[PDB]
Amino acid sequence: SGAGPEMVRGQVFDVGPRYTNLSYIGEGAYGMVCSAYDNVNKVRVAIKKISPFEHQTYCQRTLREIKILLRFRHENIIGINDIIRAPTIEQMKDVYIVQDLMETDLYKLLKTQHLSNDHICYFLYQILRGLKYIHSANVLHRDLKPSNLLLNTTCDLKICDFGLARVADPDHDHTGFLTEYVATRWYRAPEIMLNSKGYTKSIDIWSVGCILAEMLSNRPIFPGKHYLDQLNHILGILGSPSQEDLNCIINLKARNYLLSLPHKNKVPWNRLFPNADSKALDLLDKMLTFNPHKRIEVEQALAHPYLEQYYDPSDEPIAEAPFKFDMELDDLPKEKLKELIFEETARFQPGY
Ligand SMILES: CC[C@H](C)Cc1nnc2cc(-c3ccnc(Nc4ccnn4C)n3)ccn12
Repeated sequence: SGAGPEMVRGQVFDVGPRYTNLSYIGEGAYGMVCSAYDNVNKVRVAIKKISPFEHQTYCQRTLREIKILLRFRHENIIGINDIIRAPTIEQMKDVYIVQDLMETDLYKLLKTQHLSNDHICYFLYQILRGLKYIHSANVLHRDLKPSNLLLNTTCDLKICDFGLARVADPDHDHTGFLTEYVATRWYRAPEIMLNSKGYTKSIDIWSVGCILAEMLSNRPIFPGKHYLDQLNHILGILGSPSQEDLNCIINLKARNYLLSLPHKNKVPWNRLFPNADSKALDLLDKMLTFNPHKRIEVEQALAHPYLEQYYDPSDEPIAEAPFKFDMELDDLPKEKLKELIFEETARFQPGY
């Protein structure tokens, strides 16, 4: 057994001596997740190494995920057990977020399993149960997809990866102030392309719609081959937008773009999903609604007939202290965000 830090696929995981036996789970552009063993609590954990400090955007995404998840406690949202980083800011090159280990994710499960309607129904209920809490906190997740839905054999489901999440205080108009090119391509609402700085939390409902379609068929519904291809896939099934929906698009340049497209008819849902529950296809239609204002909201989605076996507002917590603009003060130099990340994580340090 080496004395130095363990290393997974070339990435040092300086998490010893409490956390050992690291195993690769997955990775992103500036981070890697491994499973590990907590020798102090005698439990299996997942550890998310983030290395963001060279770029302001990565620092913003690290700070947000930490601040939001530390302030969240909900059965359908992954919690933070512990955060590891260096004792001084000059030494801190990485941050390690420790979470309870989940057995798999929905992306992996769908590679090997055709889900029963009951499993689809229960997974969908739980996604929306957690989303209800998220939206009640004035948070947008902005990256819901199968690989961010964690699953246990008991069918417990937890949403993870809040790196793309952010607060939008509804006392302020965020139109024109939101980041473009959010979400993962196949799961992007049309307005992320057509209203790239002025979308709302209804993009999360669009993503959930895409996830439901994927549970129904084990394949992505809108597998765009590149950024501009994505809208074409969406319209290829929804059909060309109605004049009404078109005339709701405030960005003239985007409206003219849509007028310039050849007309596509709508593909009926039961043609794509001929074996699906009719109730499930109705909720899918409401979630994959082109117009973001007519698109169903999370509470109405929970109240939909498809989910009536589970819908229970008395057992569906919401945020007791919804987030406000103080959680949005991060348009700052990456050197200053590094200080804020150091301060948010000090509560896990010896001393403090
Ligand atoms: C580098 C960031 C990455 C791309 C996205 C991301 N961000 N936060 C998380 C948290 C987990 C996680 C947590 C707990 N348990 C498992 N378990 C699991 C999932 C699949 N297999 N296994 C064993 N994962 C996973 C991914 N995550």
